[PDB]
Amino acid sequence: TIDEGLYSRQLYVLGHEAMKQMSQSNVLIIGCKGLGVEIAKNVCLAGVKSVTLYDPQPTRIEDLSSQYFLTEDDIGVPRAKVTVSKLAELNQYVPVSVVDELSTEYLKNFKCVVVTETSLTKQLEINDFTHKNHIAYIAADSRGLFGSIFCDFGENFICTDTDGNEPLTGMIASITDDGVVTMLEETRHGLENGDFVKFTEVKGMPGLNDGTPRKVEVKGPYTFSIGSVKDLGSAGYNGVFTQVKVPTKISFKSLRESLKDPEYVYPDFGKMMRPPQYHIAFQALSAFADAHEGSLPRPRNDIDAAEFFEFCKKIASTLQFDVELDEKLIKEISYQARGDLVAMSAFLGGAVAQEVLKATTSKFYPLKQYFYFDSLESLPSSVTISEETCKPRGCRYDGQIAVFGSEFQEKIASLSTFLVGAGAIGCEMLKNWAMMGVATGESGHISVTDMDSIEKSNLNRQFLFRPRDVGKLKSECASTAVSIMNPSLTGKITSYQERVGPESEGIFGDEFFEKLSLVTNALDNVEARMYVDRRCVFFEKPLLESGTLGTKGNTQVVVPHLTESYGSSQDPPEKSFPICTLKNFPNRIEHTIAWARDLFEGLFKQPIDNVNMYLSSPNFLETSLKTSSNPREVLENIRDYLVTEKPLSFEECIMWARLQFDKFFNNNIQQLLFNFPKDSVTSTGQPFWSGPKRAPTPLSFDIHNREHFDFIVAAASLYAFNYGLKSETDPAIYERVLAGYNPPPFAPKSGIANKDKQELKSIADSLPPPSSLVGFRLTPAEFEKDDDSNHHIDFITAASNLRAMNYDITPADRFKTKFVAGKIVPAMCTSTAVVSGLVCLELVKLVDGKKKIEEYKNGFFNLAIGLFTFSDPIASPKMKVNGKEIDKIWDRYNLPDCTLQELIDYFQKEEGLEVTMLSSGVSLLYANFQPPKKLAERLPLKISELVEQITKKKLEPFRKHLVLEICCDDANGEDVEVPFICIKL
Amino acid sequence: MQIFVKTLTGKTITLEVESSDTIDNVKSKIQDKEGIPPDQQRLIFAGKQLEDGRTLSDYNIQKESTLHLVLRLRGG
Amino acid sequence: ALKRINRELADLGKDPPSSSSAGPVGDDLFHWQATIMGPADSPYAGGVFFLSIHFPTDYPFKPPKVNFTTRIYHPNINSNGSICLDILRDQWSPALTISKVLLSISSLLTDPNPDDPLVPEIAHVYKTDRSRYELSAREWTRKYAIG
Ligand SMILES: Nc1ncnc2c1ncn2[C@@H]1O[C@H](COP(=O)(O)OP(=O)(O)OP(=O)(O)O)[C@@H](O)[C@H]1O
Ligand SMILES: [Mg+2]
Ligand SMILES: [Mg+2]
Repeated sequence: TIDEGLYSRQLYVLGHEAMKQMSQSNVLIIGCKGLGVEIAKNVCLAGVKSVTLYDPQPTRIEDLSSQYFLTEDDIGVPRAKVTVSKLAELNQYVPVSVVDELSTEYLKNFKCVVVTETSLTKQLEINDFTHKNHIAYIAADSRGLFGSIFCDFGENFICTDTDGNEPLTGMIASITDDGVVTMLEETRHGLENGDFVKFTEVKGMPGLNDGTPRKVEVKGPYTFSIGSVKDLGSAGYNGVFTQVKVPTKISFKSLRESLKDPEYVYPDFGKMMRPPQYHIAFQALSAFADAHEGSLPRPRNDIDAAEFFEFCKKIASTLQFDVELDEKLIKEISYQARGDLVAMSAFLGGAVAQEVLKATTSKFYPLKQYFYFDSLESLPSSVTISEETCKPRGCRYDGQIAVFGSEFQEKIASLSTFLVGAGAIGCEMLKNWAMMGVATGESGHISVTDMDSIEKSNLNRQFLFRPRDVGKLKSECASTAVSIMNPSLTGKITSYQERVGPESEGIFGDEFFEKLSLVTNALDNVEARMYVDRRCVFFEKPLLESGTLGTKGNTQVVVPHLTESYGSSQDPPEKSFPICTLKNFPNRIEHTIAWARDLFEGLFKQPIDNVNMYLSSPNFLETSLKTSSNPREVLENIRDYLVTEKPLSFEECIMWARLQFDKFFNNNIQQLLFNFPKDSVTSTGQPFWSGPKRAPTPLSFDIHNREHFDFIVAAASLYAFNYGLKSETDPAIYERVLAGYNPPPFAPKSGIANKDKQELKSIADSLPPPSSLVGFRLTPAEFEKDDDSNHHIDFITAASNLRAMNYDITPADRFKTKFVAGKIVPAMCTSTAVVSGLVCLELVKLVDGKKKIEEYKNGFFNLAIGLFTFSDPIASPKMKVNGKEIDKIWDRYNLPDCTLQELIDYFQKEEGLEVTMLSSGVSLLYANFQPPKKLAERLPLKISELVEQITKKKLEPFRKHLVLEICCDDANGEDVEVPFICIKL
Repeated sequence: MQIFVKTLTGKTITLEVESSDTIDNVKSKIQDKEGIPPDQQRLIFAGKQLEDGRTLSDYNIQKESTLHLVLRLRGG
Repeated sequence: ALKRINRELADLGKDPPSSSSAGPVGDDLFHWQATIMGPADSPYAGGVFFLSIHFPTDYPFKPPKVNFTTRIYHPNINSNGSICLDILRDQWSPALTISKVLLSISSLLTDPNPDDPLVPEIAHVYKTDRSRYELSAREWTRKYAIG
């Protein structure tokens, strides 16, 4: 009973069984500061049964540094009491409660217990109980730029899925007598040693199709081994294999046992000696707090640092830790003890919420057991950081000033950022900026642009939007929400509904970009990313890129004159199937879904567009007769949809749907089998319908069958929508109309001058004149996946399953059909939180203006396996031009609006280079091989005039520059690459 | 020398290389074992992204070293 | 994309393709019109076939869209001009030039592949009645590819 209208994107990550188990699990969260509220928000969005909060501590001003559900009117009220009301709105299916006191025996009501802001003695007391009663325990801590997570799911935790990948399947070519399985031509199985597989449709070895998993021994990218199959047969031909994923048993240790001998998860292999240091440091923090009435070391205090280091020495000696303590790092942990950063809170809260989901679902591999993280490279170095600058000022930014200082706060308050996109990452980024205090100064400003509107499925991971906001613009709602979070942002945010691209350069022009400090992308496609990257390269602005997919994510930083841009690297492209496979020889459900989408377009979109264009353009027929690749098809479509097969009622729509069923599932298959009989052989004597080619069989229409009736209903409804008729859903009318249907006879055809043009003319003049039909239009069908009442996904599912039945392919349901046809990207709130945290940790590096390239980190992670990795950005390549060092990316030529001849002469005299090609946009302004007359015509013209003449379009008034690409050769004739030219108009 | 490559999806790959091999040879081996073109491979060792034209000894990659094969994602 | 396209164009200009001639339409670098000459030892001998090439914005990281404009009676070319060529759908790499694609198309014209066809009826005629296929191909190349 999962509401798929809300959990659409999350179900593609977790699944129905996982969410069913989640909806029966109780989560207790101790602590309601930034980390705790982040965890609780992510858990409420995920969809657990309920959440209970325990935090009786009264609110303080500094708590607002990362707690975005607290306002300055809540000072002196317990944090849980003021947080529960705002948490109860995130998800209506998840109640949120508060308990004023905790007893140990009360812990048995919860599936998972999360602990934050709790001393080590209390943690030991809680874990001693949860461990022996088999309750999942998670403890998280966030101290300045340092973080720690600990997980303990019990001694006998059962994990059913350990990586979150789909089971591997493949088509076999042959299985020898010794179990050597070979894949089809140039096909990789992708298995690893120790995997289990099961076989089906294996011919010659009927014993392998029972369904018993077998061990896999990988012998190469194309073959593997399963053992001895001597008894089952001598050799097997064809068939398919599917991977079997087996449960695993993970055994955890209690906190008391694991303090002495911890097991570390390493977020970075560049610093593998640190986690042992942090293990001692956090325990020393707990001891220090216990010795000072629960007070942490004061910011940048040397006396407290010395005492803390003494505690660290004592703890290290007690635990027999044979590790040499790094004094600088440990004292850094001491200095930032009272730090409370929203970026660290977001990062750790996303990770911890994913761990909670793992505990409640028994899916994905959990952290085992200690995860110590630092982002110490984010500490500013361009400002003074001392005890005087880091002391609290009694403001909401105290938790951040305790780390960065007041001067860096002044630097942050005067940022002028530009955020492209307002989705999940955009909402998280806006929240982080509001908490950090970005753009709250006199010279600060925020600009956010997004052309989309809020939908029901977006509420699952875009926590700034509520159900009342459905149908409104994303950017306006996000700006209002963050102005509520931080009132100082009132009037400092401007929201646009513009798409960023070539068509919006009049709004995001030179004046707009010249005032920015940095650009942050929150997009979901590569085209927009490339466009924004090119704009940032031209204007020399820092760019923050981030992306997510399910549980995976990455973040990249582009720094002018230091690193390469976003477009300097290539990603794997989308997979498109061969046209021959889709047209005639499918063997996967994906092929049939692509075919069904093309059928939908060809039945309800293209003919309607042709009919509408015929009734509008006065010279449509003549242009189409020599422009399109098949004017006969256009004429036939117009005739059929205007006169020949225009329905007058819904019964004619039903009859049309029946005829289309016959056309696409019975007659084309008969024609194909007439061309290639099932007994036919190739040119080499092999059978034709073998391997990837499956012999089809025609379908006979049966009204009682569910798929046939579904196809008829959906097709009739869509046809009626095209003609604006009143559709019906009662099966009685369908069964009555289809009963009296006489199929026209069909016989496959064996085949065996200039009058065709005359026939086309006769067809054209037979059409009614456009003047006779004025104000008459046919409504085309525009594909929409998120609506479950337009019959689009219903039609595609029915057509795909019918074609699968033709070729004996296993049909899919509406869920998978919508996933494949809609190109849906799986999305999670936890991954969004993690990427926003990483991006905001890089943002402070950008604000500080760090110059070295080793101080920046690009991040990659997969939360399903608990993998984190970081790497320095790649430096921009250099080159030698005229014996000078030139940056291949960030350098350009600045020239006035001179003539073409003057530009060529300048490049000859100054750079000693001969210009061979000059282009702008998508036009060739100049080439060395053009005829002399054309050149002599184009030489004495200015660059702006030349561009206007060649492109046949005048430059817009807001256009202030031109970008030219130039290819030139040296004196010896060697081609030398040069940077682009920026002509100033 | 034998090294291990871990993918962002959890797969593990074992490569037989030598300290004098260039990054191009390693990328070609990874392409042979996985089909990923060398221009689309992002290899990370000890917080450094490996670049073409250099050798393994430039990164101090010794035996039983672990590299990470990563990629960028388009959602969000 | 512009620099790569111009480099390919200049390379074509330097060494003539002999049996082919591709160039931009007007001044647009992302729209070419190529010409292919029918092989002598083929039914399409003495024929001129026009192809339209559309370079995507992501060239060379996405394949060019190549479509026949002249009608041709081939088992692997349908009535819309679509060409059943692997290097144009999923085997494309950013290391193949337009000259290589033209050579591949000429090789396809010199000998069809009816075992994995795009037009099953022409493939059936080719496999069963070869002489009728030859006559039909000659008739089509005389009717459309000449003039
Ligand atoms: N060129 C663009 N200019 C501005 N905003 C853009 C552009 N392309 C995409 N966006 C916005 O970027 C955001 C992408 O985030 P996200 O993918 O999570 O949202 P969505 O596309 O609405 O949701 P879903 O893909 O899950 O159905 C969306 O708001 C989308 O409107
Ligand atoms: Mg949307
Ligand atoms: Mg999207």
